Amino acid sequence: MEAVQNRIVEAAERVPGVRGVIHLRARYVGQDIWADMIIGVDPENTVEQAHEICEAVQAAVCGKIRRIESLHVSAHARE
Amino acid sequence: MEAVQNRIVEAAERVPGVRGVIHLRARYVGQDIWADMIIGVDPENTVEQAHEICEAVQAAVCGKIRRIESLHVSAHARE
Ligand code: NI
Ligand code: NI
Repeated sequence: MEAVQNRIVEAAERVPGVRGVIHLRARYVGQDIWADMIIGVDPENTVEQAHEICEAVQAAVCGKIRRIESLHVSAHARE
Repeated sequence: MEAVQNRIVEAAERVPGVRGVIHLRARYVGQDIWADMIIGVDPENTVEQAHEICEAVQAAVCGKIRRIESLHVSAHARE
């Protein structure tokens, strides 16, 4: 699991507009991972931009870690 | 293991100068992976350049897949 969490954080951090991973909770449901995360974003990004960054994180993380079958990504102002 | 082999191939293919993965054999030794691979390279690269590409593949693949504890990379002319 720690190897999986490290991969999730690394994948998320490589997406344009991510200012770190604030929170990540991952759980196994069988052999699948279900995860919930919060990313940091520029406080001056629009809410629509933050939504786009979250969607990009979801695509990036699910594309790179095939065992993830549910991923929720939300955003919070940081830096 | 197939998930691991897919990650090895994908990581190798993203290194400048790799013209596909020609061969990959991976084995578990305990929880560790030992692997041997052959990459394709430009036939007009020098032997020194091919050596540099192999070393770059080794770094890239070992950096991305933490369970690998031995990786040998060789090169063959392709395309
Ligand atoms: Ni949308
Ligand atoms: Ni050298």
